[PDB]
Amino acid sequence: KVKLFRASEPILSVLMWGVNHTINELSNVPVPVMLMPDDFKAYSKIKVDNHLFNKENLPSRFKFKEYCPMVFRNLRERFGIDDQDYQNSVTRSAPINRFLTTYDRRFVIKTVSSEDVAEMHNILKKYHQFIVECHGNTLLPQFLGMYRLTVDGVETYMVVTRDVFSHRLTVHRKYDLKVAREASDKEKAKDLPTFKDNDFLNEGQKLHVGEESKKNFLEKLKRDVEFLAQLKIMDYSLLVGIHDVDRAEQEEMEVEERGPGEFDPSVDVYAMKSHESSPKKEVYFMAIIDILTVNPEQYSKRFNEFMSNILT
Amino acid sequence: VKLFRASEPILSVLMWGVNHTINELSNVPVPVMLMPDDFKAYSKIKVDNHLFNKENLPSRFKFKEYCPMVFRNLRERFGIDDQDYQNSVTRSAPINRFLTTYDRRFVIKTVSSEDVAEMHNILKKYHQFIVECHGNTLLPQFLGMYRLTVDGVETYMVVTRDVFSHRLTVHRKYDLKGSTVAREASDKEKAKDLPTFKDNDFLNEGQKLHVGEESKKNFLEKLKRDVEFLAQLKIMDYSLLVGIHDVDRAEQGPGEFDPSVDVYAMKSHESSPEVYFMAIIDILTPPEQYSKRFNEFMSNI
Ligand SMILES: O=c1[nH]c(=O)c2ncn([C@@H]3O[C@H](COP(=O)(O)OP(=O)(O)OP(=O)(O)O)[C@@H](O)[C@H]3O)c2[nH]1
Ligand SMILES: O=c1[nH]c(=O)c2ncn([C@@H]3O[C@H](COP(=O)(O)OP(=O)(O)O)[C@@H](O)[C@H]3O)c2[nH]1
Repeated sequence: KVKLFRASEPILSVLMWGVNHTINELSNVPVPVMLMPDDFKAYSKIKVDNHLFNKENLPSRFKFKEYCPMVFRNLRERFGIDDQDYQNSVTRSAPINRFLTTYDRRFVIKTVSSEDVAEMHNILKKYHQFIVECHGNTLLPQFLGMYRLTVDGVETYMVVTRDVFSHRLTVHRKYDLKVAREASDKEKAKDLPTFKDNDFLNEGQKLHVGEESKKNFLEKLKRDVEFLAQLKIMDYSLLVGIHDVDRAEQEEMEVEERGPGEFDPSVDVYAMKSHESSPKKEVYFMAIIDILTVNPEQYSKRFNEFMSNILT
Repeated sequence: VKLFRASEPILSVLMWGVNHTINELSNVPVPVMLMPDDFKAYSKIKVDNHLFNKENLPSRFKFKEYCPMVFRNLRERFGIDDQDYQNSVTRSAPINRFLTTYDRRFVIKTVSSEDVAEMHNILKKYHQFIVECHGNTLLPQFLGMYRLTVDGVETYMVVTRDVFSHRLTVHRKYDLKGSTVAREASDKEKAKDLPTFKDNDFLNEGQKLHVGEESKKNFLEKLKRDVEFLAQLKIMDYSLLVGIHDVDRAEQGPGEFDPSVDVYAMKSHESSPEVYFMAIIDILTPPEQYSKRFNEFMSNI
């Protein structure tokens, strides 16, 4: 039953320890009827300074700060994430990959800059109200916690979201969509390339979701970009991922020698099946990302029209 | 949900800290042996949170546990499960600075730093003695030691197994020394509800003349081992605390107790008019002179 907090790096061990600690601490903190404004200004800091004790996996000295833990706890609730689920993805085994995901591919941990944290703060109340109003039906990143680790005297900022891709359905092509932007010829020769806009126009792929999925999605995307424009935020993106079900079968067969295209929308929340009339049987994952940074209203309109183009 | 609701804020931190350290420990494997560094180790944490969980806890405080591996092993060697210990400390605020846990099972005493340094000086030989006697001993049973810091004021504590029962109320109390010096109960101390009478007050009574047959011998052998060890460790000024329970007074099961829980407890011999509790106390202050005098006095009664 023992959490060893064994990782490859001490920052991952402290990360796992700190999530375990905060989730447990928070569990002794009652759930409030409503958030008060202090919850948006609060934090929890703890400093561990041990001696000749529990050195095997943790550093002997470190610090863990969790931002606005009441807000992020409520957000976890608003997103249908059980905190004990959350901690166990983080702590049952060391996350992997600064970009990290939890061992079970269910959550993403991105290290961020202090300015990112401050931006997160300036927006958090409007974000929480948006999350209330759209019941969590959104394409924006879904924030579950924000943390400052301190280890070796280096402070480290990290923000947790839901991974936009499925934890079960493997992703076969990736795109990051937002002037002419192309993926590096070096990146174009990587294993899973994060292909860009120009590469998509030259490939001319198109996602086939069928009117009903199309409509759900476009309505939430219009609301989201209007909301972002409202906070004067730019440089965000739409991450899109393709899972070709036939290939998933083939690769599972290769595995064998040495449901399919079914997924849980409760769990894989950005995911959509292809229209029943589709050429290839495919599953798509689509979300807005990178929301922590020539007009925001102009960019709103440009982004929205482009993303409106990519569907059927 | 543990609120850590207490009578005083330091009690809230005490409950928080025992809870925290024990949970932390549950994730530390139990080692084939204690190593020397465990007797020199400690765990310190500083909590400084802001607009958060302030309702019953302080926003800033610190908690140090001394030699937690050794003390965990002592809890085990004394047959205390950490989760029982944790629940006694944390399920409800302790009570009465001298404390017992809400359930009267464990004793929490504030101590001085000098006492703490003495404790460290003795811990290895003490632990080894507790090993050798399988825990069959009359000495105090140390279960944990901690330094609280709150508003910047540090506070030391040592937790032991309580001598009195968590169920049966105690009807007379005495604190015995055996000095050649004369120690009597204060007319002011005699003016408390449960007087801690000394030797002189105990000599004049017939229910105070205790009665026991075969158990007396093995009890005396264990008292001898303890006092010989203390004389050996250069400890003086220690005491024997004792309690009497007249079951008739309780009526006005009865006289039933679990010896697995109330370990210092003894039934009266059939040649009796009661149930008695007896242990050694005050042992953190550094002759064999005192050892022999003390042991001889306790040998007769
Ligand atoms: O708009 C905000 N509302 C807030 O409520 C808030 N709380 C923290 N921050 C940001 O925190 C980051 C560095 O960490 P921080 O300065 O908070 O650490 P700190 O206070 O312990 O000091 P030090 O340990 O680095 O010496 C910086 O981006 C601070 O602007 C906030 N920004
Ligand atoms: O929620 C998510 N689940 C994921 O699985 C995932 N995978 C990538 N991303 C984002 O894509 C960009 C990195 O692309 P990159 O080119 O590999 O890195 P960089 O741009 O620094 O060179 C950044 O926005 C990453 O946060 C993901 N977000």
